[PDB]
Amino acid sequence: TLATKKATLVAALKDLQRVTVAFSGGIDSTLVLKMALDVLGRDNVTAVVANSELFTDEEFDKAMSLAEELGANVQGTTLDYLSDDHIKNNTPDSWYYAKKMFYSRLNDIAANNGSAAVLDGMIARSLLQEADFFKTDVRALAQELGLTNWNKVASCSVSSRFPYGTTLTHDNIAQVMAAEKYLRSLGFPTVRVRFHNDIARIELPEARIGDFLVFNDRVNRQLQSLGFRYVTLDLGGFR
Amino acid sequence: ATLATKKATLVAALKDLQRVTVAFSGGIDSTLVLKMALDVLGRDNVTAVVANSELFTDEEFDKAMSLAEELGANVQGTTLDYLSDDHIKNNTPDSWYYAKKMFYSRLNDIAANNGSAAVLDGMIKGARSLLQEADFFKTDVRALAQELGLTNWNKVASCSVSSRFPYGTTLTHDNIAQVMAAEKYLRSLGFPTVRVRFHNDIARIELPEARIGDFLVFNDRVNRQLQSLGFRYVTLDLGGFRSGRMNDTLTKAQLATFAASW
Amino acid sequence: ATLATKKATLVAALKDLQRVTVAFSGGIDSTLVLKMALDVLGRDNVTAVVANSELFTDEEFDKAMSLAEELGANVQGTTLDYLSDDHIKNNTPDSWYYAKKMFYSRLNDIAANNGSAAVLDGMIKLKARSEAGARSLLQEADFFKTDVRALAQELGLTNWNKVASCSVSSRFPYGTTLTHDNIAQVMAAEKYLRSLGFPTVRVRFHNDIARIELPEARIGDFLVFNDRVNRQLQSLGFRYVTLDLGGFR
Amino acid sequence: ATLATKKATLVAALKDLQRVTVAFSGGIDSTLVLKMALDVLGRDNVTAVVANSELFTDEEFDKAMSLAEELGANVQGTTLDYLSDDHIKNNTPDSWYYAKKMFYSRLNDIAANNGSAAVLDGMIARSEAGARSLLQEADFFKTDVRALAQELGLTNWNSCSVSSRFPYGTTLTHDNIAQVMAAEKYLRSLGFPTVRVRFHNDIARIELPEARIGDFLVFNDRVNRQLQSLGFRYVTLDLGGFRSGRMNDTLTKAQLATFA
Amino acid sequence: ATLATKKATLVAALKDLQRVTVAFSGGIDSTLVLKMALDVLGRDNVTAVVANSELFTDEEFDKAMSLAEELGANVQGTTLDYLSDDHIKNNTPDSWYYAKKMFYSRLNDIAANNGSAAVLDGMIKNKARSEAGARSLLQEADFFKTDVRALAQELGLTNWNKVASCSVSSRFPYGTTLTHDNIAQVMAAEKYLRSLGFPTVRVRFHNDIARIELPEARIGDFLVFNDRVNRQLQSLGFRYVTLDLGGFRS
Amino acid sequence: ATLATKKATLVAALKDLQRVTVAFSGGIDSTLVLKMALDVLGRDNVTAVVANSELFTDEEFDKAMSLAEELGANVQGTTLDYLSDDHIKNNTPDSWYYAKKMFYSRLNDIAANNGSAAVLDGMIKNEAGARSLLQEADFFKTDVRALAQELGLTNWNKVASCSVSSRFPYGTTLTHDNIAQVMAAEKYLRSLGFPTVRVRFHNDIARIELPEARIGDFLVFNDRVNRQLQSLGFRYVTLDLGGFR
Ligand SMILES: [Ca+2]
Ligand SMILES: [Ca+2]
Repeated sequence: TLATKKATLVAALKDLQRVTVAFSGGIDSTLVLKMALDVLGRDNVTAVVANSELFTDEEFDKAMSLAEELGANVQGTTLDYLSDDHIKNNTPDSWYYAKKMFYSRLNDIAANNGSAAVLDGMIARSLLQEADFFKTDVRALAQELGLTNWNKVASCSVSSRFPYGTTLTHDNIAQVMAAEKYLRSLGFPTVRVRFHNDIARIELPEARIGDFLVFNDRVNRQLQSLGFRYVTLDLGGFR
Repeated sequence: ATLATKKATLVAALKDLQRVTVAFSGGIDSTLVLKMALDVLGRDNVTAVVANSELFTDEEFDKAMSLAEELGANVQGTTLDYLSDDHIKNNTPDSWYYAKKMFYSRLNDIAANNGSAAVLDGMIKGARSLLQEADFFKTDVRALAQELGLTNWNKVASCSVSSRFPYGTTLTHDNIAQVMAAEKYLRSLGFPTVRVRFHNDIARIELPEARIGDFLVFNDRVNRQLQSLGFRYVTLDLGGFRSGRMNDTLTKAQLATFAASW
Repeated sequence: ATLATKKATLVAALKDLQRVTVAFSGGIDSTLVLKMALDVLGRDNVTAVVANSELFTDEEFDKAMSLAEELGANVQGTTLDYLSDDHIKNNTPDSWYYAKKMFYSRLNDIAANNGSAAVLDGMIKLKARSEAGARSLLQEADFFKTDVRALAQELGLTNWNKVASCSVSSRFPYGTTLTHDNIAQVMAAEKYLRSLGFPTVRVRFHNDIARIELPEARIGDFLVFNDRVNRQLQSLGFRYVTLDLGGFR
Repeated sequence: ATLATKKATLVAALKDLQRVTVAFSGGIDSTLVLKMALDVLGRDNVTAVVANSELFTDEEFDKAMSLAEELGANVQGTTLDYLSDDHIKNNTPDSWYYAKKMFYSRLNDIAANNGSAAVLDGMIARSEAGARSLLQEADFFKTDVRALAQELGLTNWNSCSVSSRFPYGTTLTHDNIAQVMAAEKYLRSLGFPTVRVRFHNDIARIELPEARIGDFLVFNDRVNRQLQSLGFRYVTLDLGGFRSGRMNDTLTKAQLATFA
Repeated sequence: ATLATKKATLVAALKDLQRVTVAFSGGIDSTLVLKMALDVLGRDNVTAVVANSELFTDEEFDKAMSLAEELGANVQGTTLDYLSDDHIKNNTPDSWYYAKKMFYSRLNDIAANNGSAAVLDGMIKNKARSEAGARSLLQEADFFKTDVRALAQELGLTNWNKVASCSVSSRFPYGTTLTHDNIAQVMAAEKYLRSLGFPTVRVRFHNDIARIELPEARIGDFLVFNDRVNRQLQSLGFRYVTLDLGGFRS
Repeated sequence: ATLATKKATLVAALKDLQRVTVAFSGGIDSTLVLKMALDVLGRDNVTAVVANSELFTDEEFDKAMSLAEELGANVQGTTLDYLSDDHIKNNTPDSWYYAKKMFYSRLNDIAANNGSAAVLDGMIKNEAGARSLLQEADFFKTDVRALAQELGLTNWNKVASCSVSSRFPYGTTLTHDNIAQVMAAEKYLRSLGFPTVRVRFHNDIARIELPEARIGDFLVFNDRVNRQLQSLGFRYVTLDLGGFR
């Protein structure tokens, strides 16, 4: 039951005393941040949201305000992922070196915040994963605390828009990021603009491709103005 | 007249019964009864029962079993053999009744062996329907579902596989498996509300009309997939799921004399 | 032989017959025979015949009648009652043979009563044709479909019925009994669909289920018509109106 | 009776008139009477007249001229100012009548000044003007015109008044006529040959064959911006389509017919 | 500075007023004010007022009445005759002002007759209100949308009208005269389309033309309803039923 | 001026040439020149030539051969090796020049060895070793259709596919393999009902150009086209949002 699960989670959390919470802006890291605040108090919980070139400014700006709106002291930290050569040249193991850079910045922040642990929201300690929470359990408990505001747009690293071996630059990341922002504002929350130098290859859930037709010409000109020469739609669909 | 009066009537009605057995579908109506019963009478006096049968999906049973747990109820699986009744097995027009009689005769049997005063279901506006007695409508159950912080119900109604077969067709493990595999395939493409109606060698797919435009990109995959499941012709009902529910005033009434012609 | 040799052969055989009855479908082959008969024997010695029946559309009949008249032929409609032969009514694989025997026996009566020497059809390079003595002069002169296209260009023929009408029999499974009502039901449904902008269409009969076949490349266009087609075909007697996901054939 | 007799009536009627002026649309019926007039009387006794106006496209005018020139007739272009009749300018329901009267009045003036005995049109207001529709006097039907057009080797022939794009009572101007014409031309160039851009002052109501509306979606934004730069504030698409009512079932065809 | 200080200011403002009339929309802002007013002054000192009028739908009214009752307030409906003011009836660009002016004069009349010290609305930190002297305690306490969210969560408030209503006046061109019949015609048309699955929609009135605004991403989905929509809006009184190629908020 | 005078001009020019070799594509323009050549000079003074090459489809070639024989001409196939010129093989913006040179240099030699006075092609109004009689007579696309209808010509190739070279970027080297890959992809797309199509080659990406008014119809074929062009060797199969050209 959920009452049994939350007792386990608070009990496990009650041991830690001082915590630093890696705050995504999603609901699971939202559950940990506000339940940690509930048991240890505002002054013993630090919410950290990472700002970097590989994720959107919107996801960062929404999560920063979402942590205060939960009542936490919140700290922005900026990671320079592109300064790791594995990330900069988009090797297939590059997810490893990026997560190595991220967890050491938060562990380094936890050392100077006098914290006993770094906490994350996976379904570093994932206490939500330890209490056997499902997406259903996190939904009942987050409403149960009156929580209504999370970033339900799950974002991935922009690295996945680039082929292995391609060098990421500030300019081509921005170009890909601006194209996906425009596509999202037309009503397509799940979208990918895959980068192939002068070709943009747009991935959409197949069930949306019919709805998309009315935007064909506007998307063509918009992504061309962002620097692509050819703007195309993958017939295979999203992933 | 107020939501509070309807809820107070329900708490009062529940308190008198003391020990209850809850027929738990997993939909919004029976979750309200299950979470209300636990709150006013406590975990030791409420048994949630979820039916498992050949006429329903494993996902429906498993999704409902896990909600009796997350709401905190003591929950019991009970399996019904609907296919052993000839009315159901040969899908006569009265089979809904014999299905509900066999269902309700098992929960009472369960109510005897746990000492409950009544079996409760979630029917709205020895089986009691407290929401019906408290004058809850579909709007009231939604409001009270928020007042209790309830977020998890089965959002699309799950219905007996019997409704996919014409009256007189005998249900078999093979043709039920065929219908269920076809709907599961369709749902995995992004169509949570779907029906694959069985007409021997013809499959007649019902989709909400607002989704049919999106479906075109899947025509060929759905055709070949349902053909390998045993249908020879895979077709799309032009009337859609729930024909007439969205029409204009002249033609929803002409489709209803059509649907009533049979 | 050359096309000129083939045309002279065809001119001679007609010039020999002096008076003819032409079975006129409207396709290119029967259009060629009809205009060669007129060119060689003149309007007064040629009678064009178009068969009218329950198994073909009124529309195809009117198009053949009017194409025969605009070619300059005297044209005559004749109505055949195909459902009175049980081989056709019971929709067996040999029903086309009994239909064409019924057709050629009506044409011979028309040639007898107008004094023509032969019935002509448009077959190019079939058992009921011979048993009734009709002649296929394009086939005797060794015309192939390219010879027909070639001679039709040289005579300036540009307008024939391109889409070949097929009998409504193909909308019913083999053995299913054809009745006036189930034929009318399918034909009204296909006529309604064609009037919406879908010239090539099949409404397959499955008793209470209608299964619509459309070219896949047109199904996107069809969406705006779902509700009208559903209710229209229901008022024609179908209980369920469906669209084949496989498409045309 | 027979096509040969119908042609005899028409050849006899033409030989009686001796010299004629022919109203030439460019369509098949006026091409037939123009070509029979040439065969029975020759170029010096036949004047083909092609009407130019604000209510038809310049392209239709130029194509009609070339078909009359291609048939071998002496062709005269006369341009009419239809908007100078107030019935036409303000689009009353009888405006078709005053348009045909002004047309037949210029044709009679042309025929009077070139010595023709009659004005001929291709019909299958005239009788106030004295105009003779010889195909109609010979009882020609659409099949007889097509049978005879082939017998004489006619293969090349070609429209509604722009008045039909405007509501009754709406005043036609040079500018709003041009606006409707350019809008329909732009749409035809996107691949939609059958189209109407109905004028409702600041609203454009586009009629399309319903079977094309799915194909049209990829053009929504371009059509909106193109027709706005042509002077409309709102660019809209009629959900009934082109010719509202003709593709529905017997029940909703008698629902949309009652609604008019 | 912090939400706690912002909440303290609002508690203070309410304790000074002692008795209030709350203009209740059903939205998150007016739900916060209604719940803090009930918490600080008690049920008998708070009147929730829900306005019913021709320019908003019966559902928006019935939902707002019912949302105020589930919060635990005494709520009274008051009906306004907006078409009475000629600025509203002939839909001038100033018509928003005369309607909000007529609304605030009804609220003061209710507050005067129940002994309330102020009429409260739900205005936050980002015209005719201050003329009648209504108070916007959320704006005075420096609440932003994030602060309204934080306090709504901490108070267990989860049930509001997440999408707010606009006056049906926006379906009419400036200068067009609103009547009882063409307002109803617009509202039944929009209700019918929403019942097809198009929750965000506008039927703009152009005498005999209906101009439907839809989010462009839904127009592909809409095609299957064309004839049904066309005939239904014709039975509601429009002669031509059209779809704006520009989309929603054209 | 009129179509009658434009046709008389063409009749006289043909009578002056007396014997001609006609470059026959199978389209409407070269179909008009071919029948008018046959009509004025007869089968024995007219040689129809259909070029067969790697840059045009075998389908267009088979139709042309059989269409000219059906028009009543003696027809000759001649095979060109466009890829043997390095300008064409490496797809420079110049390759049209060397392709048009190789084509007319082959056709003049056919005319030399059968003693005809000119090579005729189908260029209209709106390569100097060739006579474009339709262009000299002031034929427009409208004149060609009017004159083609007047003579009962009905059967030509309605869609002029052009050189497959344009499916490759400037600088890309054409191979037998990548040409066959593009040709097979366009053949498949044409067989689904899209006679006007381009599969632009971008190595591992296929970029399909379709007339925009057809893209709605295409949705039902996405997955089949994706898998079929992948089996032909493309890794990503895409649709240009710009449409055809
Ligand atoms: Ca189409
Ligand atoms: Ca959709």
